[PDB]
Amino acid sequence: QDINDTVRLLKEKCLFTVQQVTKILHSCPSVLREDLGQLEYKFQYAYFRMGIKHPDIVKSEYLQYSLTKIKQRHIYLERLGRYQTPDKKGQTQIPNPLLKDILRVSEAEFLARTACTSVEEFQVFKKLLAREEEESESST
Amino acid sequence: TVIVERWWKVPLAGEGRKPRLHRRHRVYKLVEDTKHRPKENLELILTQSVENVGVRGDLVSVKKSLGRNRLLPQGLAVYASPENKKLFEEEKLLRQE
Amino acid sequence: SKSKNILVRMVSEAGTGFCFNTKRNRLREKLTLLHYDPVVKQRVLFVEKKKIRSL
Amino acid sequence: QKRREREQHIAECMAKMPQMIVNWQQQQRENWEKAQADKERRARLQAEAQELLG
Amino acid sequence: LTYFSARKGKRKTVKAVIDRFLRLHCGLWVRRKAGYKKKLWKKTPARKKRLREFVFCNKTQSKLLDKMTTSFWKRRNWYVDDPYQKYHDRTNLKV
Amino acid sequence: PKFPAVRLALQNFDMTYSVQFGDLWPSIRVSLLSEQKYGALVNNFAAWDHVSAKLEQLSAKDFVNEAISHWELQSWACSPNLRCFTFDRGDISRFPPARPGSLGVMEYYLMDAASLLPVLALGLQPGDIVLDLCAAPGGKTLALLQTGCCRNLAANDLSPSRIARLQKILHSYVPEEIRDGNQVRVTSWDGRKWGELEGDTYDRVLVDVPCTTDRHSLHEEENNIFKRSRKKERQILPVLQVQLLAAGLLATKPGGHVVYSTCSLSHLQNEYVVQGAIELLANQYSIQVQVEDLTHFRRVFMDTFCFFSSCQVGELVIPNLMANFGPMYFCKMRRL
RNA sequence: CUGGUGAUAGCUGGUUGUCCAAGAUAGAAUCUUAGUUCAACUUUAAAUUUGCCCACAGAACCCUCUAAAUCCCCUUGUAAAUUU
RNA sequence: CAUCACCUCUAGCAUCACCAGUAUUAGAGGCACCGCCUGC
RNA sequence: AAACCUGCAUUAAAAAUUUCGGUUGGGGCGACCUCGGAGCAGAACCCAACCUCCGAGCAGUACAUGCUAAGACUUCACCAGUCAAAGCGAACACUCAAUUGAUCCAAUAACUUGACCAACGGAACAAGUUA
Ligand SMILES: C[S@@+](CC[C@H](N)C(=O)[O-])C[C@H]1O[C@@H](n2cnc3c(N)ncnc32)[C@H](O)[C@@H]1O
Ligand SMILES: [Mg+2]
Ligand SMILES: [Mg+2]
Ligand SMILES: [Mg+2]
Ligand SMILES: [Mg+2]
Ligand SMILES: [Mg+2]
Ligand SMILES: [Mg+2]
Ligand SMILES: [Mg+2]
Ligand SMILES: [Mg+2]
Ligand SMILES: [Mg+2]
Ligand SMILES: [Mg+2]
Repeated sequence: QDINDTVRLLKEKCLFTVQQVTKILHSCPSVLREDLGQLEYKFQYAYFRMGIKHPDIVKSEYLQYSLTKIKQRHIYLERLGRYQTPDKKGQTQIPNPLLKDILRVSEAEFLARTACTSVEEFQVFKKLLAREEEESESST
Repeated sequence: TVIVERWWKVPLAGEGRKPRLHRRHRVYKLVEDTKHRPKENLELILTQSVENVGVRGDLVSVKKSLGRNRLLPQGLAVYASPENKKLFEEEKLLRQE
Repeated sequence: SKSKNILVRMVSEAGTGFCFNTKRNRLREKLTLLHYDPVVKQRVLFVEKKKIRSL
Repeated sequence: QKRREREQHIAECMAKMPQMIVNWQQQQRENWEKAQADKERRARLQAEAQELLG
Repeated sequence: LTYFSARKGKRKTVKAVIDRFLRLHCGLWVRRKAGYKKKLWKKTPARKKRLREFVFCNKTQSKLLDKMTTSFWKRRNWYVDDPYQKYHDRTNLKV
Repeated sequence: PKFPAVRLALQNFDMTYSVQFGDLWPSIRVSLLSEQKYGALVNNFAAWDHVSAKLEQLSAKDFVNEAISHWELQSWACSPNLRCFTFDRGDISRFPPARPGSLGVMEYYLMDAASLLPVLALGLQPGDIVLDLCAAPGGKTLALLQTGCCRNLAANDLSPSRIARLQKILHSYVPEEIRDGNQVRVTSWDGRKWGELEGDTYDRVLVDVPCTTDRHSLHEEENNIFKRSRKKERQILPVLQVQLLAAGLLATKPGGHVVYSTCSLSHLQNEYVVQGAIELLANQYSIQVQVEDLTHFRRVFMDTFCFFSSCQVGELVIPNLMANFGPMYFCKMRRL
């Protein structure tokens, strides 16, 4: 039933195609170990706040990465203005950085390629973001 | 067994008269379901030797899932009725004598 | 509408059980007032015991 | 018994109360005195900055 | 108000009046002050003094409460050591 | 609800400030969206010596004292008797909430460290009379009283609601003996009247005109300047800044100094307003003023602040991730 | 279609002998302004004694000054007024 | 609107529809043939 | 061993009941609803809605800011609100124009406390649209 809930959450809650579900399980086996609540939050974060559709999530191996590093890199890019959240129509003012650039690239190289910020500045943001996230859990 | 109780008080009917039930008196609240209560042990008098006790006429207590399923249908045990105890008491008395 | 003050309850040290509510600054130590106790008909020491609400 | 127990507790507290009030009153003056003493110390320290100039 | 009950055919009493008001047999109605237990920390002692006292209703309110209660509440009672016993009759009242 | 005022404020800033700062705008934008670092301003009236020791235990460092010793190293000075403790660069640590001392007054005040520079740039001297326009809620007003160099003060802000907050701040921090006399005067009147009520009265004038506060606009949802109802006020906001600064300039005596401070990154409200007042005085009242150079001031505080070096007259402190103080713009102009 | 059902309608319409008598415009609250409740006004009965009209006297300084007047009100002319 | 054609989605199976059928099948849908061009 | 059934929980599906608070020619976008003051009825009181403009949803000092009690005021009703001699008890009716919220209910040994119920005399909890 642990496996059943994991796949059913992807198929029903996350509305993933059965073909897409098999690819995710084959490529990212950490999904089964991951908790259902954290996994569901990770998916909807990319779908709504980031604007990534279902086919891109499967192909980009998004679900395998840690949720925390996704928050740190995406929000920093969003606050930098390099990343634009798609509107209702789905259009973006500026082409958003590709998901492979954000996550697959190393932290030091990621800043140079897209963020264009020094290493020291990003370190302060993570501590700031962690405090905001910690207060977020306590507040909610 | 589902044991329920009425949310609303039922007015007293009197002596020799039936209570007047209202539409609101059909609202019940669950008090206790007897299926979720701790089990009890059935008291039986053994007739033939068993793994737990091998002495005929020795009163034993086991789970109701064993006496009802195995001991009683197979004739291994009998109910611990007071009359049965008196009959087996005489049988034990003859053994001592 | 920041809560600068809080409502506290002062309990008499005379053992009569008489208590009254007073307003004090949140950023302050526990008060020890000298209030009139009707039970003993004289002024007695009072001590803050529990905060009621934040004003 | 409940009336007597409450009455005895009131009497016991009232016995220690005059000393408690005096101690509480004394503590108020001591804190006020120490704060007053620090004000004198700061005035000397503030004067020292002007003293170095002159 | 139920002027005729469905089972006895007689006038009923509104229980919201019995739990709030007291009727002196002379005809007066005694009530409490609205808010004598609410936010006492922000009220002056003079204001609280006149809040924890019992007052009388006026002509219109007393007439209203008489129609909302039956005769069982307008009868003369003889409770032993009743706090309001001496208030059931008017003294030296003219017109 | 409906359209968030935060997004409307961010949209207006994004178009305007991208051109002005270029590649620096992404760095500024993150700092603006992040929480600003709070500096601890020790109350001189309270146990300043004890609190200074207490803050040093929390790894806080007095940058003002460090900046004092740097005046001789680099080779009007600045307002003395100011002690503000901040953390190291890149430290997100927050100060504990302030507490009353043995004297009954709060030991220190938490405020932006970039807001102290207009007080520092004012170059306050003992025995002077200080006029502060839009003094409420008292961020700069408290610092002036901490110095003790102002015998007479006039704190005027148009909004009585802001003024009432200022008096409570003064009561909690400033002892009543100073406030008892006519030393501190608190009024709620238009600052444009001060150019006629009291001319040449004050030697030091600090004019912090109302403006779109970038830090507050992007976070606060109440009374935002960028909401639809406040659009008319925002359009006439540059007009008010020119009139209020001009009134403060006329209020000072010749030979005095006036510091114009603004909490925004908009050039239309920082440099254009300064130039507008200078032209306005000459055309209508024939008044000439000289803007002093703040480059020497900048080089001392470069360690603890980030500065934008493309300003015509004033000095602009831009927010940064490591140094979140700002945004703050201040220009010191003296009357001749 | 029948029944609940004589559903409900702050809405529209209607409301049937004779004669006489007294009788119109302050407001407040309200999911309220097409309504209702209280007050005012009006009616009847009762009780009581003053009611109206009004001679002086009297009713704030301000922001510098400034209207017709109003309140109160003994006499007097009158017969009402208050209360239940 | 439907329409061949194309496309998406779901389903590995029987004794009352689908079906006395079995993924070259069945169902739920989009679009409206074909031909050319294009995404990936 | 396993299933079915039953009871109780947890998601989801599909449904079920109910409602669209007022003010501003209409719509859009916004503002407004309570309390205090002014233009505002020049002289007892009251009274100009809509409108124009500025505020208030506090804070501070007390800790007898205790307890009782004649006579009055009153925002045109009610609710609510306001002043107060004397007296007991102490000492030798706090400032402030507004600075506020009923009942039920909940918590508590008692005392007492709880709503931007701000649609501010307050429905325990309900949107949009119909060409
Ligand atoms: C951006 S705040 C600056 C506050 C203060 N100077 C500080 O930094 O701590 C500007 C304030 O000026 C006030 N203000 C607006 N218009 C004014 C005017 N015309 N005359 C005087 N003050 C005004 C506003 O109430 C506003 O709170
Ligand atoms: Mg009977
Ligand atoms: Mg009808
Ligand atoms: Mg109606
Ligand atoms: Mg007639
Ligand atoms: Mg078609
Ligand atoms: Mg009245
Ligand atoms: Mg309402
Ligand atoms: Mg209302
Ligand atoms: Mg009212
Ligand atoms: Mg049509």
